[PDB]
Amino acid sequence: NHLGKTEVFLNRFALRPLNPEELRPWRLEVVLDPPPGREEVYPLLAQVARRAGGVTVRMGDGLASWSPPEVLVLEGTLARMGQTYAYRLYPKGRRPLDPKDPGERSVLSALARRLLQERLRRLEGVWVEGLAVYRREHARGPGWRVLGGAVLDLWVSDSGAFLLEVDPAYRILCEMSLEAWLAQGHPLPKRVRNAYDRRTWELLRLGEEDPKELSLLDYHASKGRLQGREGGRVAWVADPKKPIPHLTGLLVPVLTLEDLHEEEGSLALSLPWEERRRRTREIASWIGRRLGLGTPEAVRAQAYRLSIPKLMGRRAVSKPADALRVGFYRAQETALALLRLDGAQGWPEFLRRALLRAFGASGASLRLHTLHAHPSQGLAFREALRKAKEEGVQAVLVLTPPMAWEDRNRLKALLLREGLPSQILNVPLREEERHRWENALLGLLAKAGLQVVALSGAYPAELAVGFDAGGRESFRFGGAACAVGGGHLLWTLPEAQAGERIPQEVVWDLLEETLWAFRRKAGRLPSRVLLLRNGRVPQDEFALALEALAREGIAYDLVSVRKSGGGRVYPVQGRLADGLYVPLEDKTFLLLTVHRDFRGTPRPLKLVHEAGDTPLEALAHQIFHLTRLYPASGFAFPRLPAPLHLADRLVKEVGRLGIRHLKEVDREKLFFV
DNA sequence: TGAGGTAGTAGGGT
RNA sequence: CCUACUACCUC
Ligand SMILES: [Mg+2]
Repeated sequence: NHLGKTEVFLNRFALRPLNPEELRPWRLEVVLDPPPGREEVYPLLAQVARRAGGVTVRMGDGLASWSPPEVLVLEGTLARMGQTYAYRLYPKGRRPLDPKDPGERSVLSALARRLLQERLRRLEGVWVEGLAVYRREHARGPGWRVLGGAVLDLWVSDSGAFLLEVDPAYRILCEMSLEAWLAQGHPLPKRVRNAYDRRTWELLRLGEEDPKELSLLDYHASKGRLQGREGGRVAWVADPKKPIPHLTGLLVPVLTLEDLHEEEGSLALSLPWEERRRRTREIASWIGRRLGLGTPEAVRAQAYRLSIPKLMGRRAVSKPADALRVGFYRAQETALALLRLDGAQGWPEFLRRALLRAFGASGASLRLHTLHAHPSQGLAFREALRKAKEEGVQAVLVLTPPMAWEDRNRLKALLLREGLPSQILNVPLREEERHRWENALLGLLAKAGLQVVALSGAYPAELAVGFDAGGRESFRFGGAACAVGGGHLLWTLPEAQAGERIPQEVVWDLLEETLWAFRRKAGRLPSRVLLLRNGRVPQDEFALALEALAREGIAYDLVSVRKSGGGRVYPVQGRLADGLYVPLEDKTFLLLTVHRDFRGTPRPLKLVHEAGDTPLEALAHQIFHLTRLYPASGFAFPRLPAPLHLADRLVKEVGRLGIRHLKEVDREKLFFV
């Protein structure tokens, strides 16, 4: 059925409906010299849009502006990664822009963004950075300070009305010159900024160069930039590249959490949701005060409390860790090997037992083996592994002191090559460090292929598969996928074959390889699948996949999941509740999969039903439950549903180790967690 | 390498 | 929007 109904506020504020003049922006035409180049045209126009000044943005192969064509710089010259271009703008009249047409709507909103940006630029006595305005001094420290404000946004809606988005944020500013910053003691400025203006850079190094040798220190003097400041050492900055000689005294370090890391105290940049809601309401009211588009009106929305997930081990469990005592769901016979990289010998008693306590409490048996080779023994080590694999060892638990990145990846790849997933557990280890080692054991077992916990319930889709791209914007250069159920997890790696196969073939490739591995492990071929992707890549990339599912007669649902851009969700009454579903413009909605502390504010996932007929609540419900099926955590659930959280980790590990043909590892052994 | 969350910054004329 | 890292917490 369905439960709960609640009302919430979105960190959005409704404003004045667009007036006739805005709905029909002026349409300018751009002429370049020399011609751009097939791929350089779009960004080049964006650049002319800025160069021409005013509330002007790119619309198609030209600009669209809200500023009178007369105030814009109709001619000029701009450079791009070398070549410079002369531009010409020809008013081509006015063009209505239907808000109902997402695509045209995309331009009015772009203009709304430029309009909002323009007001901040003329704001007095407030630090501005893009669409963020910082209006209050929060924390402090030697030479540095922290400002508080909000990242802002403005866009036109379905209805054709303005929308203001406000999300509180903190900014880190240095109040000390690079010369004085180094004096103190601090080191590396990744980027830096002119003490006199705002152009940020990426200082390369400090050159032991020429006092005043035309002139460097004179140039900065031919402007007074240097009067009463003491240009220090020769510093070569950078831009997105010429070496632009400079003085470390006319530069200000751009700090990160690091610089201010070691600190003048603990530093909490997170906000409990009420304080967060409080500042949003306030700043929204403050900006609307000088935006002149009416009073911002908090948009409310209907929310629904989704039914909690029934996480089942052998008995009922509240989190994965608890199955170590209750027993796991179904459990195979298994064997694990211990590999000690320090100087100790066997299995730590409390570990031996915990495993023993977990397995006995479960059905089947376990055997603990101990490898007696050392990675350095080379070939003797490999035969030792081949030999462990022979007697049935399924996964290796590695006790060792913290390992350097590359040593770590070398040991894992080496073991993986002999068909052995491994789990590292850092050796200075006490029995009281319950969380750390119990988590390690959860991983080891998962790597062994054991289904520690499963979902007890009913779901539209029998198989759920998450996809992640090998090239960030497309599956052109391969990628990975993972699938959860019965519910037994498995990974899928692309068909090894190189270059640029067609994207949709790579995708369909992933899905068919997943549909197969499922069958050879469940003996059955799912009747309905839930497909999950990130939204980063097009969608037409899943076309071959979709109708392939058409021929085999299996039903589907394509749902995209965004980690951010979901804004914020606050109740009108009561406390933030877990398992919150919030419908928006349709085919899309919000989901609050977690809320686990009160020193922070939850970040809703934003989803889009891009294909399929299953009802949105039904989608929300399942995607929420998939969230409790990650095996490697045990003390806290991920925000992303298991399938996507797993695939990303798989894509990460693939790159970190150097996987091509993981040929001896079973597909239900989550070697990558 | 224990791992999850919320956050801030790097990153996609001199 | 995505990644990366970092900090801060939490189990
Ligand atoms: Mg792991």
